[PDB]
Amino acid sequence: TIGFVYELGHDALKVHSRLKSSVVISYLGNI
Amino acid sequence: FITSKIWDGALAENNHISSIGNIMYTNYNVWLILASFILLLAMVGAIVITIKPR
Ligand SMILES: CCCCCCCCCCCCO[C@@H]1O[C@H](CO)[C@@H](O[C@H]2O[C@H](CO)[C@@H](O)[C@H](O)[C@H]2O)[C@H](O)[C@H]1O
Repeated sequence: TIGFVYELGHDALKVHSRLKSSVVISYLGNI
Repeated sequence: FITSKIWDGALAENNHISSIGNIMYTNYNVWLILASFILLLAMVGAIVITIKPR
């Protein structure tokens, strides 16, 4: 069973595995 | 080759798989441990040398 949770844990069968923007602007005003 | 019947030894005869089972999990259970580990190694090792992780 432990060897079965290893392939479950790794998707060896490759059966599984089938947005906020990082750019944030700030306003400071005039020079 | 000649064969004859027996009665004391035919009281509760077992099929070969029941006879293998009567001893496979008790008296010779170390053989089951090693085999469990050989199969477990053939799982981990063959998965790790073929698949791309993630
Ligand atoms: C007594 C009977 C017990 C039966 C089994 C009991 C549960 C044990 C098995 C699950 C244990 C957790 O194992 C987990 O499996 C999931 C599903 O593949 C994996 O899932 C994660 O990785 C895989 C592979 O990149 C991705 O496809 C998936 O989208 C992601 O969520 C986790 O990496 C793993 O941590």
